[PDB]
Parts: sequence; structure tokens; C-alpha cells
Amino acid sequence: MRTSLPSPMFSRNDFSIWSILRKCIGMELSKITMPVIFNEPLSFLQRLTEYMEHTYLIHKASSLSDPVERMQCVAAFAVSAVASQWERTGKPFNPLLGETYELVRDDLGFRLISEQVSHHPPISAFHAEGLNNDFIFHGSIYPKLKFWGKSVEAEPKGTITLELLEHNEAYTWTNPTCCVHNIIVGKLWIEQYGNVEIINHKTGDKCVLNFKPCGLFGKELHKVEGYIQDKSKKKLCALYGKWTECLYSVDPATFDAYKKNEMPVPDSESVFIIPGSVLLWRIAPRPPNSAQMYNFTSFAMVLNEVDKDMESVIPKTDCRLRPDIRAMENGEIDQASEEKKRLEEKQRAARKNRSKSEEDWKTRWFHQGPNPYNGAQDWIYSGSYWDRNYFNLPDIYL
Amino acid sequence: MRTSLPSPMFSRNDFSIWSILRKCIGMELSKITMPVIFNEPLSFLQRLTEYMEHTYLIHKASSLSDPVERMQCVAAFAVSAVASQWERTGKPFNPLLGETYELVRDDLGFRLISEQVSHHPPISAFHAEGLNNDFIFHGSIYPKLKFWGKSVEAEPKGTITLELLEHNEAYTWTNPTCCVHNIIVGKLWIEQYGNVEIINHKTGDKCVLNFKPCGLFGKELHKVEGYIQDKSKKKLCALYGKWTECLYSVDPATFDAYKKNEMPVPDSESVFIIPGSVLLWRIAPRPPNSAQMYNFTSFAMVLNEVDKDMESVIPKTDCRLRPDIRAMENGEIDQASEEKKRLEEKQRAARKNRSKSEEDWKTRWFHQGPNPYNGAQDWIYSGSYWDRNYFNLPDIYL
Ligand SMILES: CC(C)CCC[C@@H](C)[C@H]1CC[C@H]2[C@@H]3CC=C4C[C@@H](O)CC[C@]4(C)[C@H]3CC[C@]12C
Ligand SMILES: CC(C)CCC[C@@H](C)[C@H]1CC[C@H]2[C@@H]3CC=C4C[C@@H](O)CC[C@]4(C)[C@H]3CC[C@]12C
Repeated sequence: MRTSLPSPMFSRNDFSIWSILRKCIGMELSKITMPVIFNEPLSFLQRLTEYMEHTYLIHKASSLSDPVERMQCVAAFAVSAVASQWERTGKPFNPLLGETYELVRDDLGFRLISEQVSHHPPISAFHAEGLNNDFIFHGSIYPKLKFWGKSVEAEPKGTITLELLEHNEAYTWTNPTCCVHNIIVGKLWIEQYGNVEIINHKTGDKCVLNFKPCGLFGKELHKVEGYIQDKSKKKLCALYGKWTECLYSVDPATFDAYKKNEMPVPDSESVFIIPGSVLLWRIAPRPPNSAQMYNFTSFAMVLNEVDKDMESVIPKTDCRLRPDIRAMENGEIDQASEEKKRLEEKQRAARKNRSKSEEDWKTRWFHQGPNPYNGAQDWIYSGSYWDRNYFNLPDIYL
Repeated sequence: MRTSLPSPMFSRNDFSIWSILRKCIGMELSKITMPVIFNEPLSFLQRLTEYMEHTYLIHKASSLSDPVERMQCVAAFAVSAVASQWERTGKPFNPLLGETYELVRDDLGFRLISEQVSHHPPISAFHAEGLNNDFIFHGSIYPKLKFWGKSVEAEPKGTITLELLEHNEAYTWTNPTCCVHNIIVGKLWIEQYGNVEIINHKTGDKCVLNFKPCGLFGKELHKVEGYIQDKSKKKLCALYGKWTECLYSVDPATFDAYKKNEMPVPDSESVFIIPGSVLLWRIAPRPPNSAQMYNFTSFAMVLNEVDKDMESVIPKTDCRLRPDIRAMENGEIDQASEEKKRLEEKQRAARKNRSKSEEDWKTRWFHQGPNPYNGAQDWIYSGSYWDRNYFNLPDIYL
């Protein structure tokens, strides 16, 4: 009768249920495919393209001669870029290595190209341009996940850069942390909080934006408060609002005068417009079909539209061609699950094939390089994507 | 430009991360395979066979003429049956529908047969017999999972029945709830708590066993306290101990006299033997290779041993023949993952094949019927398994 096992056990070190959930919920490679019922029919690259919904704020900024007024607009845009998150608790599809997404919005005067440049760590790079060459807006996002209590925090790591070309100025910042409450059981809902600093690298103007956490009682749900100061640290403007609604500007004096007087969703009031304030930005109302369509904005509903004409110009990596997202969008959930499993296995096989073949992954449209304004490691658009002439691109779809 | 999606979203109702985890951690069918690194190399059927480790308590009970002394032994056995759980935080493999497991321990004087009789809900039935026909011990277990805070509770649902055949008496009870703390992140550890009532259906004797929860401070970790009373509700014996260590008996008077005077594991003291107590049961010390071998008992190390002679008698459904458990036991984790995925897909295909074919699943060795002593719905051993002569058994392994 045996008195022992023929081999000792394997030491799993720190690996936990959280480890599995982290890879699954986040954008890391995961051996377990996230079930399609938790998805929304967008790639993560398309989800990030929603940064561009209020690009009119950038065109407005470019048209103004006063740098402090420009900073108001850039602060408005920074807040507007993250504003569409409320109730977007569907997970966008984990992009495949080498997946790309492009968007041309003639009516909004920009185009954008994005690529999934890595899974170690998962980084999504993007590069947007004003069609009349008034701006460049780029960055890259690695969503770093932590688990607290009943919640997951996604920290969007990477530098955000806005170049107003007519003024020879760049602005940089980082985005606030995004919080997903009730991640295991209960009603999913979303918070954003954190301290954002926008730096004008030509003038030394700085904008401080505090995305307030809830606070006990929840009085501060979604609140944004901050100010613009000049190179001398003199406060020039007070900015206040809610990232889910609006951003306003007011004289710092006037603001301080007025200022003296299962986790559930707290009741948040649309805050009062301090008299004399200037309106900088208000969110677009969500359309009437939004609640039946993953709580998408009207802007987000356009992201994955494809037509035959589009199919003749976009590269084979564009996620409009990703068949599992297409099937989910059309109401074919079992087809979506089926294709998703296929796509993820094909990508695992190709990675193993690259390992045994000794060859390295080549990102097609971005390269690593220092951010020219703050020195940070960055992913920089390499050019040429919009020339078309696509030669020997990754084969990632079925 | 499209203003809507071509199909409305799908309503997922109450489905959550917990829903996925419940199926995965528990014994339900799950589309997501639990990763082998969370397993221990045993089937759930083998894990339950550890109920039998201290069968000598049943032989002792059978040999005694006083029914109250018999009840002490049966209470000892009931506690002993669940005693091997401490630090067994590896998940036993989810049995396949129609999977079976047998154990003959000549040195311990019993044999046991078990079958996975259903996944809706997941029920594991078992039937053990004294080799000299002094007892029958049977039951069935559906592990019902709930998620509280940082913990999962597995409630082992089903009636437990012990028939002492020489005395024409049966005993029934239910097992305590098993708690897995730090289920998402941190160090996994195990508690059992709940109120167990053992009923002698010939005499009306009743044994009350309280498995105490922790309690704030954790003074009560693993403590068992209870008593035996007769049909007249007169208290006859006090029983006390820890399910991780021992069970003792003492005069109820003497006991009450003495009685006046990330979640971490609390410090628990081996409780003091009240003088005059009688020793009923003590746990076997875990062997020196235990901590390198999934914290198995010596008893558990025998469960999955197979030899060529065994392979000529056991049916093709015996989980000694299950290749993924075999591969994990041998240190072949990637082979184990590979075979596990295969086995689970083969079982999903066969279920779909049974659906389109209109035909129903037939359990081979148990049938449904009322428990003869309490009326509850039960799974009853049908006989004939030990005749061998296996004809047209399920084909469930690769
Ligand atoms: C599986 C289910 C339960 C979890 C769903 C998690 C979703 C809601 C999480 C996972 C990744 C998260 C994103 C990570 C990065 C960013 C960029 C940031 O600037 C805005 C928020 C945004 C876009 C997050 C929104 C919420 C997000 C999409
Ligand atoms: C995936 C990891 C993190 C979770 C591991 C869960 C394990 C430890 C759980 C899942 C099912 C549980 C079992 C369910 C039923 C019983 C019968 C009961 O009378 C004794 C405890 C016992 C045997 C439980 C022990 C712990 C158990 C095996």
C-alpha cells in the first residue's frame, strides 16, 4: 500500500482567484476567455477612441489667442474624454496582439489610429490628428488592475499628450483611476477619481484637476474641482463640475466665497452653477436606445460600423473585421463565444510559434521612444498608416 | 452614419462574476475549466471517501451492547468523518457525469462504492459496507455554495445514514457547513460549523453536535460541543473537542461544573481534557511528507493508487483511470490541464448529443427513493456493483 504520492506537489506562489480574475477582467493574456455575456460589442481600442467624442473643444482651444483660455478648453477636453464611462459596465473585448482600429470623423474634424502594441504589459497606443492639422493628440494606456474589498481599480497608465500646432505648445497629463464597484456580486457601477495635472510645456501654465472619490456619505460622487495657475503658481481660474455632466469656470475669489456656504449608488445632485460662471463643456445626452444598447453614446454606436467601401481601404487588422465582436453586435451570442475562443487560441498558437521560431513581435504603426515633453517611456506613432499600401500585416482573424 | 446597433443587447439577469466562480469552484457544470493549479490530485468522489478513514469507530459501536455507548461511538465517527479538511484547500477534481470510485480497505474492514449521479444539482452518492456485514453507511452530497464577504460556504446537502445491522438500528444526520475563507485573495483556510443532530431511529436517542463558528476573537475555532439525550430528552453525556483533534465524553454535571471557570488564522489551543473524561477519538497525525503532498492524510494518499491487478477488476468509470488526475499526481501539470480540457469537452459533447438524441441519462449504481428513516429524497445504492460483470458502462475517459 503506497505511503506517498509519486511526485511532490507544485508550488503555486501567490497565485489566487484574483490572479485569474485580474487577467480575465483586464487586458492581459488569459488562458480563460472572458464570457461574451460580460462584454460590450466594442474592442478596447474602440472604447479608448471615445476620448475623441468632444474634439470640438480642441478646435476651440486652437482658435483662441489667450493661453489661459486655451487651458480652460484643454481641461474641459481632458474631463470630456473620460466622461462616457458611467454605466458602461460591459467589458470591451480584449484586443489581439497587433489589432488596430481607425476612425475618421469628417464632421468632427479628426482621424485616429490605434494599435494593441503589447500584452506584456497590455498597452493600447493611439494617435489622433485634426483634419486641418490644428492638433495632435496621442497617448497609450496600460490598464493596471488592483482588487480592494468589493471593487476593482483600473489605473490607466501612460502619458496623454495634446499638441496645439498653431501655438507651438504641448500639454501632458495622466488620466484618473477608474473604479468598478461590486465586481464579484451585485450591481456593477463606475467611479473615477484621482489628481490630474495638465502641464503647458511652452508657458508653464498648469491645470490641477481633482476627480473626487465618493467620500463617506457619497456627497462627492463624480465631482471635479480644480484650478488653473500660471508659471508663478498664481491661481487664475477655478474649475468645477462633475465628469458625468459638465465643467464650468469661475473667478477663484467668487468660487471660494460660494464654497463656505453590496455598495449602492449614492444620490448625486447636479451641482449648482455659481453665478458668473462660464460654461466650458456639457455632456451629450445619451440617446433613447442607449439603455437597450449597452448604454452606448451615439458616438460609440458609430465606432464599429462597417460598409463595403470601408472594407476596401481599412487594413486587415482593423477590428471592424473582428468576427466575434461583429457576431455579438448582430445578436449572435453563441457565434460570438465560438469565434472568440477561436481567435484567442489562434493568437496563443502564433505566440508559441513565435517562441519556438525565435522571432520577435514587430508592432506595425508605433515605436517606443521618450515622450519629448516629460521624458517618460512612450509609444509614438511611426507615420505612414494613412498612406494605405499595407504590406505583410499580421493575420489575426479567422 | 448609423444611429443605433443592428440588434438590442441581451439581458443577462443576475449573472455575475460570482455566478462563474460558483460553477467553477463548486461541482456544477462549468464552461470554464478550473485551472489544475487550484486542484489536488483527487476526485471529489475520493475526497468524500475520506469519511471512512476512522471506520474502526463503527466496528467498535457494533460491538457494544449499551445503545448510549454506541451513540458515543457514532458521534465520534460523525466528527471523525469530516476531520481531514484542515488545510485541504486544493479543490478535488469535478467528477464527470457517471464517474465512479471504489475503495476496498481489508485492513479497515470496509468497502465503498460511489457515483456522480447528476450535475443538476451536482450530487455524489456513496455506499460503504463492513466486510463482515456489521454496518452500512451511505449518503449523498450536493455541495451548495454561497459567497459571503471574503469567504465561500459549501453546505453539504444530503442525508447521512449509518445502519448497525447487528442491532437493527439506523442513525441519520447531516454534515456541518464548510467555510473557505479568503476565497479571492490571501491565504485559503477552512472552517466547519453548524448544528448536527444524530437520531437513533430504533431508540429515539439523539445526539446534538454543535460545530462552533470562530466567534469574534476566534476563541471557538474548530470547537465541537454537544450531548447525548434519550427519548425522554434527558441529557446523558456531554461531548466536547475539536473536529481537528479529538472528541471526549464526560458526565454532563462534571462538564457544566468545569464550564463556569485578509482574514488571518486565529491561534487555537488544544483544549484541556476535563478530568474523568473518556477518550472517544483522536485524529491521526499527518505524515511528514503531507505538506509537500497537498496536505493529504496517509489515508488520502492511498485513494488514487492503481496497479495492473486493480485495472483488471475495476470498471472503466473508476476515477483511478481518469487521465488528468493521474497526470497531475505524476507531476505533469500541462498534460493534466490538457487532458482535463479534453475530458470536459467530451462530456459537454455527449450531453448535447443526448439532448438532440432525446435520450435521458441513466445512473448505473444508484436510484432515487425515499430515505426509509426520515422520508427525505435520497439516492440509494442499487446493488450488484461488486459482482463485477460490467456491461455497457459509460465511456467517459479519453
Ligand atoms: C467583467 C466585468 C465584470 C468587468 C468590466 C470591467 C470594465 C468595466 C473595465 C475594465 C477595463 C476598464 C477600462 C480601463 C481603462 C480605461 C481608460 C480610462 O481613462 C477610462 C476608463 C477605462 C475605459 C476603463 C473603463 C472600465 C473598464 C472597461
Ligand atoms: C478554487 C479554490 C480556491 C477553492 C477550493 C474549494 C474547496 C477547498 C472546497 C470546494 C468543495 C468543498 C467540499 C464540499 C463538500 C464537502 C463535504 C463536507 O462534509 C466536508 C467538506 C467538503 C469536502 C468540502 C471541502 C472544501 C471543498 C473541497
